Amino acid sequence: AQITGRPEWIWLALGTALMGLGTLYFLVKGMGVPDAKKFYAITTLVPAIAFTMYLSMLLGYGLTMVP
Repeated sequence: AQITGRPEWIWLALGTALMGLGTLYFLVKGMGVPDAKKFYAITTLVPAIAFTMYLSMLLGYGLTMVP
């Protein structure tokens, strides 16, 4: 879809925002108010990694990050 059928950049931005808030929320849960500490950390950094990847992606193209 070189004709840009949809703003995947915006969709990515939204997805990154969601993932970000998700990571923060997960960290809050981890803070306090199943297998290993490492596993739990990764599980709590699931949204953190997702956000990082999405941020790197949007940055790669330079659409939302570089309007």
